[PDB]
Amino acid sequence: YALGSISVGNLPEYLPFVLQEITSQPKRQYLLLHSLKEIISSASVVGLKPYVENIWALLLKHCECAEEGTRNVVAECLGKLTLIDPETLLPRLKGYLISGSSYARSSVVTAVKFTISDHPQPIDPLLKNCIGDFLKTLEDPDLNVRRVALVTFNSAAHNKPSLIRDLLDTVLPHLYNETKVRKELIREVEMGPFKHTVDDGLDIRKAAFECMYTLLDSCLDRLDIFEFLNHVEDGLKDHYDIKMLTFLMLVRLSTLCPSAVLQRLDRLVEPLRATCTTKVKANSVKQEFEKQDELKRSAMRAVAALLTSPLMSEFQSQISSNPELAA
Amino acid sequence: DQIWDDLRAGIQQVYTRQSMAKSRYMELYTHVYNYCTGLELYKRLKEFLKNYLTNLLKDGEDLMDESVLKFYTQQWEDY
Repeated sequence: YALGSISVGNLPEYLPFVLQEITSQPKRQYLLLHSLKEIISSASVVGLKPYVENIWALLLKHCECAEEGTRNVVAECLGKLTLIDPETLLPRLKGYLISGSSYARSSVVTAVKFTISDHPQPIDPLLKNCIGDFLKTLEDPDLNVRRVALVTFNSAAHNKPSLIRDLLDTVLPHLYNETKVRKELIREVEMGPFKHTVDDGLDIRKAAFECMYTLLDSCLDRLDIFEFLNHVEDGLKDHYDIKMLTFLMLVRLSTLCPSAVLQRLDRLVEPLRATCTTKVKANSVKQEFEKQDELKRSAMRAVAALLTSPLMSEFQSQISSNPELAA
Repeated sequence: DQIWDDLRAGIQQVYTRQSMAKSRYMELYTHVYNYCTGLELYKRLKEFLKNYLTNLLKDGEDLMDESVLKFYTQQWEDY
């Protein structure tokens, strides 16, 4: 931080030194890059005008790196630098999306993610016009590209939802498709009675669910309800984290459009009842017992919130002692 | 101690992410049953585990935040 702050003082004497030092040593650039992050956020733009092409070239050259942290650092640096002279950089960024590689596309989409800010900015119309093709025609080909696009969409919705206000319907089909589970991306290794399943696509599903939840702020008046709750109904039977997220979604939906929820309560709760009627696997560690216990408590809380008669009276000898712990 | 070499590499096989058939699991169980039917084995296993953790730490000492959380997560899951 001290080096980055000092570099602002005499840009002509400090900026080139760090620029060449970054390429000189490979085991230290990871720190030096961070210092550069301060310059663009601390140096005068008018004084920074001359030293832009060199920084852009260095960032593009270092964009494709094996280290993930270095990739993140260069992406953040590019995003911060994109703030200045947008009229000169935005067309170039648009061009890179026509023939760029997967890593380059991921880096460029991550760079523009940080450009969004809660307060008004002069890049409002420019970003609004540019984000169209970024969000629409960049979720088909790749998996990492899909994940980064979903993350950027969620970040935009959380901070500034006006940009995705006129194109929400244009992207709804892709978001809905991304929620479906794929059994080609689920690997399993078995070496005895125990079993463990590893999923390479669970990250995208979590991002899609988070985006759907955050979309409830000021967009329910536009998106339809019937086409929206079908995917949630399908996703009730999903991973534990997604299960809790969906339960919390249902709890929040109790006070919003209760008529739609009541019109399908039966099928909403049927998977929930099936899950609650589950039993812990015999000869299992206490971790699984606790995990299933929290899942059951969350399910009970969800049904209690929704209630505020499809065989709702199912209080057996043991379960009867659970509700007093929830309320 | 006589068959200390036997099953030795096996201790690593569970740690390495490689598919192993149930026949090998049965064979290892049979060897363990035969050996059991002797506290030095416990100490040897503890020392081997400590050495493995030390070796893992040796590599996991040059990573900063936002780049070591995932590595720690996968290592904990594997362990």
